[PDB]
Amino acid sequence: SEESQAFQRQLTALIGYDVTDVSNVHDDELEFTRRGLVTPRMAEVASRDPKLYAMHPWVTSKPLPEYLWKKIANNCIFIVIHRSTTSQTIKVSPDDTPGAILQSFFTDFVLRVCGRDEYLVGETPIKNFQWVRHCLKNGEEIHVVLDTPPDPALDEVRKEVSLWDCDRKFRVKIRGIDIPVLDLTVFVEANIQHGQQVLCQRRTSPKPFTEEVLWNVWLEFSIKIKDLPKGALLNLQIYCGKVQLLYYVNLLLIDHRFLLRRGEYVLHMWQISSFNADKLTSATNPDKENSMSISILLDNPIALPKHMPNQLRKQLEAIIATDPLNPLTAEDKELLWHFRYESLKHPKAYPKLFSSVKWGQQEIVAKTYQLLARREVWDQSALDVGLTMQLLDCNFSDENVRAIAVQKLESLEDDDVLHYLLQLVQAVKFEPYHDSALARFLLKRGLRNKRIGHFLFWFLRSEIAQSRHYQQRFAVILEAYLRGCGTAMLHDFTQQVQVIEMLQKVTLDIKSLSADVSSQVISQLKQKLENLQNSQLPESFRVPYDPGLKAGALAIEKCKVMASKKKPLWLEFKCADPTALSNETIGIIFKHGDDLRQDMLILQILRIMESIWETESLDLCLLPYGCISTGDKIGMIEIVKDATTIAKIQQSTVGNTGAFKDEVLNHWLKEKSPTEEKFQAAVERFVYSCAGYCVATFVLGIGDRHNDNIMITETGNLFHIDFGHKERVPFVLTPDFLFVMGTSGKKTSPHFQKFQDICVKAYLALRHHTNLLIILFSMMLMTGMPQLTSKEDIEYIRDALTVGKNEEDAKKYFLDQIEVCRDKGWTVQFNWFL
Ligand SMILES: COc1ccc(Nc2ncc(CN3CCN(S(C)(=O)=O)CC3)cc2-c2nc(C)nc(N)n2)cn1
Repeated sequence: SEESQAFQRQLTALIGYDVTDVSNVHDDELEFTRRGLVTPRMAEVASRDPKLYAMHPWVTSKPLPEYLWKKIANNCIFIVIHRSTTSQTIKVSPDDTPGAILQSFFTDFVLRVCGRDEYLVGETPIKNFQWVRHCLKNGEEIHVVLDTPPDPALDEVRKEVSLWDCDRKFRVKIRGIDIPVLDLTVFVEANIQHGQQVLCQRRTSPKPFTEEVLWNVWLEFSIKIKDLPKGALLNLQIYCGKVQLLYYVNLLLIDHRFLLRRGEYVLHMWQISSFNADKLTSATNPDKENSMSISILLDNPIALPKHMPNQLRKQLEAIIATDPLNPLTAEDKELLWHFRYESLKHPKAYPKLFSSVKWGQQEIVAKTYQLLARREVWDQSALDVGLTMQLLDCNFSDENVRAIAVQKLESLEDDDVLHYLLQLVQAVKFEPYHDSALARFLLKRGLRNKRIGHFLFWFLRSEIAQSRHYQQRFAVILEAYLRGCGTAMLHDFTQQVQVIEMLQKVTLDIKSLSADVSSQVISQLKQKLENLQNSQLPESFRVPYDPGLKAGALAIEKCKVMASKKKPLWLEFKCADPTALSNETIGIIFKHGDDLRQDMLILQILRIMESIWETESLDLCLLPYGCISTGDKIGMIEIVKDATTIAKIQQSTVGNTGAFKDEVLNHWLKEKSPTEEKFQAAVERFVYSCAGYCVATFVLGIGDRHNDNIMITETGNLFHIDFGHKERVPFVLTPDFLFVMGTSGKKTSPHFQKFQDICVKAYLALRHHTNLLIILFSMMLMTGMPQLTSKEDIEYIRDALTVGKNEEDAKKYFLDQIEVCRDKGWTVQFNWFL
């Protein structure tokens, strides 16, 4: 109907890509994927409890850490409950279920966290609600309101010849290449591929490079048609010449219906700007009028069916015992495959084991599926995310192998999904087909949970906007999601897209008026911001990086354009919630010109490090602020309240010179403390903050930073910013940081001795997750950071995390690192000036 068509116009606007479109396809896969996702969509929409879905109790089921236990008033917490305005505080024990606390009060209505769309409902103890764990973390009082539970009717949705019996060698005709606009010899290269593994390869003869080049030649491969494994790609590449890769493109050999690929294809190609997610894509270049294209012929009803010695033991164990960046040699691979069944008893052998399979060999693949048919130990094992992630990366392309990882993901609690969601979304870039267990998993987990679903939207939306390589796929996943989240959430997303689009318009305009930063330009900002205040910016919108917060009208006076050379918008909003117990504005930086996905990744890895540290009862008070990529080169950043940079603290005392002074920071910290209890706690928070950032930035290899890119709160919380962008330094430990701790150049201190004692505990704790961090780091680089995609860059983290080396020796490596920051002093900061 037409009702279905205005709604399609709406979905398209929410995604920021026209799904129904067919200008950039060469088959029906994306359309097949839309239909195939209807079932998982509906099966989740129908089965989800409408009551718990409307209130999304953000609950964890982890042990409440040792650091938050011994910060309690004897198994009792104070919850302040609010009627109209006035309130009654109630004593409550960590085990008191929410519905039972209502009985404790009444001596149906629901509890909603004052100021937020966050509910304390369902059958979990209150110590298992993240909001509560946050209040304790930041030593604060749990304020809640007696509210009427939201109507689940708002969540309602608008109801809508066998291949193995073929011994032919694989051939492909290269008709030629056409380039609209342009002397050096050119050739086409053709690969049969599975993952990264090039199974078989063929070049053509080099011809003179002109607007059109024709070959009309058959390329016979040595691989047989029956040996082609599902997921196999034809990778066509074009070099010229000591040569250079110019354009590349890919084609699935076995399509989504299990059929061998036949007929004519006129594929549009991508240009090189090297492990890249993009280099694996089944998508062809949309830019018809500017791009190179290859023309090919396939002629081969062909569908695929659906079917020890002590030293060796030691050699095998040592192979299982290595990191995921250690290259397996031929001896290793031949050993793993032979001792296949021993290797299946060890969950950690799996990544290595399935990297030992020869996929260009039908009967070996068959044997591998028999091996998966008998995977009892894997199916029973206690889930490791690091092992699971390893099997969803680029090294694996077999749908069944990848499906054993997704299987393990099914058992993740919703809280743990949010922790890994970003990388899981990125992991979709390694799936051969648009419809996969993983896609379905994300699809349903987002549909089951309003929070996961919120972030899924922005994660996918972000990729759709700044990746031609995967927009089509993600777009199909997002449409499938939005068709299930419900009119309630669809309307939230709408307002949010409305706001960021309006803001971008203002940003683009203001950027043009500048060159440094004027003050009359700020008047033109405040001008156009008022122009939007009535028509037609919606009263209130959810904050993309913090979906609990509803932001209302702008604080126009407080809005400015930043001193940066990409002119970000410093913005502040009223909180739209009348029940909000404060008057603090919501501070958002709105930035155009940088692709923020990179900052997203680092900050997410930072949250992972936190949760890792929670398992070891540590807490290092990092500030991984909100950061959402919302469009093509636009996003928003959470402004951390009461925070100034290190550089500005120097730029104010010493002056705009550069002759830095040690004392300045401690004095700065003292001028901001009401008591000595509030100064030492502030110094204490600096002891962790700094130690947290020191460790983390060193492992990630982003430690060496300009001191204007490090900020501090007035409560002692140090934190790095702007992960967007000669002799070296590991991290940033300056004589002013060391002053706060006590040291004066070459001494020790009551706190400094604790600094190293917290750093090492932190460094070694991350080291217990070497595998996970390695795979996170690599996926970060492969899917999010194309500027640094060499093997040299990934092998940094092997050195940084000191693989193989035992604990005590690695401790000494880290202690040496701190003792390089002592040696270097200020020669780091100083050198940036010119
Ligand atoms: C990835 O892009 C960005 C951009 C900005 C930030 N954050 C900040 N960047 C710079 C500053 C320093 N700033 C200089 C300009 N002046 S001015 C006169 O133009 O208003 C304000 C202070 C601060 C931040 C920043 N970042 C966060 C996350 N919080 C806070 N409080 N501050 C992080 N990432």
